[PDB]
Amino acid sequence: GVFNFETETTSVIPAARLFKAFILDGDNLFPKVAPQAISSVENIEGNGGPGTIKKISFPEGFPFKYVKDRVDEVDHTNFKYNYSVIEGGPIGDTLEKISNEIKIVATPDGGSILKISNKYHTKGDHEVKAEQVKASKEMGETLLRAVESYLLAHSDAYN
Ligand code: NA
Repeated sequence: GVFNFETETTSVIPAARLFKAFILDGDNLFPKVAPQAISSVENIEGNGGPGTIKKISFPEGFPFKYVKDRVDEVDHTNFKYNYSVIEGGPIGDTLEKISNEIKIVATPDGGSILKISNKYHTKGDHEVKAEQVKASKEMGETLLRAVESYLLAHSDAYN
């Protein structure tokens, strides 16, 4: 079955720039700006669009060793990005995939709002509980703030 979770968060970075950096250039940025969160990102196959598979490895001591994420859809006009966690980490005999949707919208003050949906597709009769969702939110927030700090400090990056 499916467990649906949603959250929103804010950024001080304008939407288009944040989408170009945080969403479209994570493979480069996350290990650079948040090395204590992400040890590496490997592109396994594909050229960036639907179907691209990346292997995201976590540092030693983290709960999970890695996940593989698959890009589902990329909307450059509306700053929407869909991807799924398809292997590793929590994926296995209790959990088939986690499908995610991110949308970034501009705010009049020159920042943005990120709207995030996470849909857990379980196998069998298993509950997706609060702690698991909190950890994913914490990871996302950490990555966002690290990219935000980098973009504030490197004004010529991603214009
Ligand atoms: Na704002």
